[PDB]
Amino acid sequence: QKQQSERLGTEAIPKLLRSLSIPAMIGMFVMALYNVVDTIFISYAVGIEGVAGVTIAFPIMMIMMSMAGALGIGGASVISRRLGERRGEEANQVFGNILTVILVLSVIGFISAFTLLGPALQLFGATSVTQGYATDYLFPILLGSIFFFFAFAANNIIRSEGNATFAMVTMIVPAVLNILLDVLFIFGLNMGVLGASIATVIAQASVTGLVLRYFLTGKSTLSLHWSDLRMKGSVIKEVCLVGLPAFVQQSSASLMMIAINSMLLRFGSDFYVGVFGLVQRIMMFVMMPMMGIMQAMQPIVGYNYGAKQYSRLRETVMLGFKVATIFSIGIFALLMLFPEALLRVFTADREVIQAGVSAMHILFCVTFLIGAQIVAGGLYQSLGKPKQALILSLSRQIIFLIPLVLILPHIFGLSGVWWAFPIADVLSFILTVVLLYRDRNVFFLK
Repeated sequence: QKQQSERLGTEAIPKLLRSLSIPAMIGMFVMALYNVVDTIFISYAVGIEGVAGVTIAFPIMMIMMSMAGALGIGGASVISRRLGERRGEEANQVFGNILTVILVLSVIGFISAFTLLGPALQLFGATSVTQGYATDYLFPILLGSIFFFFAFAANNIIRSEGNATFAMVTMIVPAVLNILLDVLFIFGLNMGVLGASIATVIAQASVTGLVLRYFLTGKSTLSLHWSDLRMKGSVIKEVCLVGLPAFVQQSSASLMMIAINSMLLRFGSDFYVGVFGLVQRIMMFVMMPMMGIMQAMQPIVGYNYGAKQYSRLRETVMLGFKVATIFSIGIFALLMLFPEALLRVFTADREVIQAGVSAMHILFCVTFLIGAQIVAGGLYQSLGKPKQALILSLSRQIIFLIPLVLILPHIFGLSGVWWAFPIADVLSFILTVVLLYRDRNVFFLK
């Protein structure tokens, strides 16, 4: 029991989504800019040798943020399941008792900087150039670590409460900084990668500075305490309980995309890694749309399960599906008519716009099914029962995907690239259909 500060808690619900989504949408977008407008730099004061540095580096960046993401999400879906179900101070408790595990790790990485950095970095496709570059990238970022985690903690708790707005600002603002701050070093000076990393730390510094305000200074939205508040919860088990699938879901891809990257270092030393690199930020970018609609119900479907207005969550959960679906067909469409024009950033051969878009064609007559197949994922996760999402993730990500790339590539072709995806997802979907008539309880409405 606390003071439910302004935000909402008001059940104004399908503008609770309206208003909630767009914030994510926005900075989610913005910061995706930073990529672009930053890497396009790293593709200058350095060439492509380091554009690859970055990209090898990457999944090690993700190896951390996943753990903290868990710990983040956990927080959210705890702190939502405990603000309708109004344990208003269990909240206060959690928050800090996460900051623990964080500042625990914040150091595991400060350690691992001065440790497992190189060991693992060289441990696949180490190109002497790129080696040094990705080292030069990863070192600072870990120094380093703290600002980083706390700030994904922050941005996830504060959604988990309600500030999608102050969110924006946790994004918008590295972003703006992390351009001008790059230009500062990267081109402006000449500290390239070596210096883009120490930019993107001074980024994540000058936010944390600020989230401290939206947690201490006129502590905003909700329960937030700071001298002894946290020690080491018995809740730790409650958060890892949650995040359990949450961090699976990254270490699912992340850990498998070390592979596809390091195996695409054995053929294409760099030329091809900078096009892994690229072909991502169009998936994720044109994922956002969905991603962001997701993070709206992160916590909406949060204070209403709780002990609150069950009648008004199906309203979300239905709506939530509903929207996603129109942006399912959405992305899908424009994914399949403009697959030229986006293969005009890829302008090379007339066989590059051939099997280079033979893939980008009926690879994605799945997309339109993905809407729910990923909405599903939030509403086993906002409702801290991440045991069926767990079951659900390792379906989508591994147990059906590799077994089917494997069952195709044990000779079947660069079709074992095709069928291995469009068909994988569908079972994830059909399964995710079942996962819901499994509970005529999320949607006990239609």
